[PDB]
Amino acid sequence: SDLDRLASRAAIQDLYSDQLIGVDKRQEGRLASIWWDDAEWTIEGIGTYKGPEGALDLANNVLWPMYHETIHYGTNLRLEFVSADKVNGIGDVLCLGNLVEGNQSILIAAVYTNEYERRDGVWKFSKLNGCMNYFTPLAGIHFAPPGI
Amino acid sequence: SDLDRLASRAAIQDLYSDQLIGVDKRQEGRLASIWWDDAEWTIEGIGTYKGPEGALDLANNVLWPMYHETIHYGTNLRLEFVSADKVNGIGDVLCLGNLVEGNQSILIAAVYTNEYERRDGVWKFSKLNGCMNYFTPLAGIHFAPPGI
Amino acid sequence: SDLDRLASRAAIQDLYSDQLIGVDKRQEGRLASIWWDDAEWTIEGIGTYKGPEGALDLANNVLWPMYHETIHYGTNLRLEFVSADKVNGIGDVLCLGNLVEGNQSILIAAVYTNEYERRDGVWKFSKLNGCMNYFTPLAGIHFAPPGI
Repeated sequence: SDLDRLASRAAIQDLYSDQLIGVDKRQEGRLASIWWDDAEWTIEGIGTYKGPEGALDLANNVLWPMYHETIHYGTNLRLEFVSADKVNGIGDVLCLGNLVEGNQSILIAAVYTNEYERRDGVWKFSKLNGCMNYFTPLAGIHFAPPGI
Repeated sequence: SDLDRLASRAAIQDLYSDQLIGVDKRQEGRLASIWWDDAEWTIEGIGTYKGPEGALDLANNVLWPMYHETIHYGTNLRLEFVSADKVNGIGDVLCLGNLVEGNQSILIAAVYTNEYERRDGVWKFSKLNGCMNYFTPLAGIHFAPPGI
Repeated sequence: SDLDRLASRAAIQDLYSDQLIGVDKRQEGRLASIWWDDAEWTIEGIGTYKGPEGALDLANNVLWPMYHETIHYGTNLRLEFVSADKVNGIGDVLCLGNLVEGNQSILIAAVYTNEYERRDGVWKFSKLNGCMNYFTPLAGIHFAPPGI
């Protein structure tokens, strides 16, 4: 469980990246496969959804229909092993995006508070808790592609 | 190839960081040593350059002469092993900088699509593909050092 | 020292994250436990402080009383092993925050230049050197929580 330790770390960094990538590239597959069935994704000011079912439900009915596109930058994944099978973790995340509402470009700073769990040697999200530290629409800036 | 796996991961995260660092700190050495000779660096809206030769050619003739300075923030490196010797990968990258043109401060959000390859136990870039999601000059902000 | 290598890497990424987290979540514990006693934290334009004593002294007497809150995004941690016991490293870091002064929202781009050292199999900061590349107060933006 010292090699095994490094292995878990890897496993989870991919899970964390995959949470983010699956929201930005809107990939249902990637996104649904990271949650244990009793997992809870909570986003402050939205609500709690449970399981991959609920994860996909939030993606399709709230997140994706709210923003033309988003990009989440995830850093500082700081893990703490409670047992070789349960991990808690923080990440700071920066997100840029265009709201459908008013066609607005906005900046979210968030802190994600996580819980990971192993079952049959396989690692998945137990709980993800999103907390928005900053929500700031940018006055005289609109994020656009290079061809406008 | 389970320890060997973690090793490759490390190897590549350094390659990815080195791509970025070598553009921001303008270090020819660091930058030239990460490309296999038949590698292609493609940056949408600029062109494709092949090999370390071409990598250094773009650095000196387009990138560096265009910006007074840049800083690239690289996150979410998500690897997929196709064989113990070929890897595909995404990273989201945030870049801040001053264009020589109009002395403008600008923000690029990019997505990099990568291909890594091992030869004689050593890892290098096979293909890097840059795609700019956001190109936004900032209206009333100029990034400056603290001493202005 | 090939498994041992990957282990050190992990050890330090946590140290690096912990530097940042302990400044943003203002956690004295987390912050004090990462410095060898003869370590130097230098922040250009502020000064040098040495040891955990000095680290906590800067936190409580300069950093924390200057900003209502900060969030540091740390990426590109690029390590170089000088011996299996001394490492040098760069990281690029992005920081957002509200200054108490004028209740201003500002953006710091920094480059951190680090030195790590092992003693009795345990890894700690030897030297951290902060250099601010950008210090830019944002004209018509104030970072706020979502409830304002």
